[PDB]
Amino acid sequence: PKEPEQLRKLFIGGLSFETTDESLRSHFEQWGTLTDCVVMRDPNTKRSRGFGFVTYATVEEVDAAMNARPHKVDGRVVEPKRAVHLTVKKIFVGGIKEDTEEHHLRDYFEQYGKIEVIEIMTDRGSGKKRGFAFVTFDDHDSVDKIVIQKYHTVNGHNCEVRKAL
Ligand SMILES: CN1CC[C@H](Oc2cccc(F)c2)C1=O
Repeated sequence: PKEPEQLRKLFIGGLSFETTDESLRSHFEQWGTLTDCVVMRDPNTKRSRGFGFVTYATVEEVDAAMNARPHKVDGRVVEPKRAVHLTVKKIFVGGIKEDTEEHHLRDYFEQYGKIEVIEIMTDRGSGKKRGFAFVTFDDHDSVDKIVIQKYHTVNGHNCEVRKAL
């Protein structure tokens, strides 16, 4: 049972105009089997549009490629992103109620990426927990992995997680 193809793709921006299907493939095959690899070109001039995409056989291979950033492809640092692009480093986490603490959020979310800020929201008047939080990571891929999951279970609660700002 293969993961949906959409979840196995990486959109690569910032390509050198000299990158080809073949050179993009040779680079990204270092992190997995590529079932597809395309440089986007103008239909008349054939000149590169400066971006393309690759499709891996599995999501773990996407992860491996993302974990190997920064990628210098044909002499230029490129910008790979997965499909979810609203590129942000912060998430809203809702439904955590009053008993969820910082360490619950950190122990779970730290496995998606490096956390810089955890903000458990409290009432401006009473100080009581409001039941939601924001987590800021050092990089957008953490957020992208998070928001494509169907479910997040933290401190026994099924949470609603969305990109923030
Ligand atoms: C999630 N996004 C935003 C841009 C990207 O657009 C494309 C579309 C086709 C080929 C390609 F190489 C890139 C995409 O599908």
